[PDB]
Amino acid sequence: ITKPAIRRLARRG
Amino acid sequence: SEVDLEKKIQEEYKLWKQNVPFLYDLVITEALEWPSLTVEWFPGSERSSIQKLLLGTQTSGNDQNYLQVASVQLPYGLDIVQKIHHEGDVNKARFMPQNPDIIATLGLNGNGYIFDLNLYREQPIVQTGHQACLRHHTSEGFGLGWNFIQEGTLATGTEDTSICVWDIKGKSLSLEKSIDVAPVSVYHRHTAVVNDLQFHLQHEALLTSVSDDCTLQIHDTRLPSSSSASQCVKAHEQPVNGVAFNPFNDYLLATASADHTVALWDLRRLNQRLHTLEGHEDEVYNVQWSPHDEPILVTSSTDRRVCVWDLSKIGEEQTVEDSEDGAPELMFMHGGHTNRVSDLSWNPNNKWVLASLADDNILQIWSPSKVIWAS
Repeated sequence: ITKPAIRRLARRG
Repeated sequence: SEVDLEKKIQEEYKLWKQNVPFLYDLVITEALEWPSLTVEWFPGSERSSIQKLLLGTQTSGNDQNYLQVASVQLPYGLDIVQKIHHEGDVNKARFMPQNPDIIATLGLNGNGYIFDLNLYREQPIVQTGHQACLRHHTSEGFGLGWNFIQEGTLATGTEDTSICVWDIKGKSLSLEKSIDVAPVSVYHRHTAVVNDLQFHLQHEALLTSVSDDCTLQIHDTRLPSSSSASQCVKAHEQPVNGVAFNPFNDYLLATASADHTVALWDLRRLNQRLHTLEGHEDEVYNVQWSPHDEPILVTSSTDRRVCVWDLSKIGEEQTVEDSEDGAPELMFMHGGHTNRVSDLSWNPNNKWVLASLADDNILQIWSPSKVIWAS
């Protein structure tokens, strides 16, 4: 997984 | 329903572990014997440092309660190193900002308590208990706060709906006896439980409170109870669970509420709310400002989530795919808890480290990956 996908994963929980 | 509910609850829980190594730089998990409704990092660290946490017990009458000091292994475990005896559940516990040795608690039946840790530095278990008992309340509460400018002054707020203001400065404490203490002030300005109160960081007399009566009020503790609140505004349409002053911005403050949202407020215009943080799907019990970065704050809720909010990112726009996911200001959602969340605490020693408590006995010390917060 990659930085953008990480930063959104942080927001879906 | 409940059975259907639990299965959902975990299954996404261990989906969360699966996700942890990408999301967190740190995750420490502890199961406690009893729950804790209160947590607060002590300032200072020893040497990979080890740091200290204030904690409590919620025996519910079943066994003896403890005010607890725990030490954590920080860059990975953590252990309880002191237990002081406590009358009733430790509803909330806070150290004196001038002297973290001094602890205030809200105990059984609305009693305030003062502990001096300097009295028993070496002892694993202190049976002696408290050094002082703050008299006045008649029901149990969670509103407790200490005064940052005036050493030894603190405020309490309770289900009895009163607010008491105490001054323990100069009062000797000893292992001999527990002194009784009478409030310096008693304010009846709420029609329901005082949920949270807090003294302003840079003003001696300013004391804010919120209640189940949906009000945000501002009291000047210089004036006698004969006077009214200096400000009282409706803050939400449902109970207000928490209030936090921004540690960098004197006029900026926040309220957490059972409406599922957090409101932000300018102090000199409490009549029109600045902004609303949506994104929780149940009551928002608690709200805390980062002691490191002014646009950063944290909210926990009955939806078992903890949200980190960056306020820089307001008035910012983005793709619809992200609009699906929340506001531009929602930075991080901790999913580490498998039940409603009791209390939170920003670590003041280490940037971007948080402690959180759930009602099913879990303590968690976590930190969101550096990816997500540094830019």
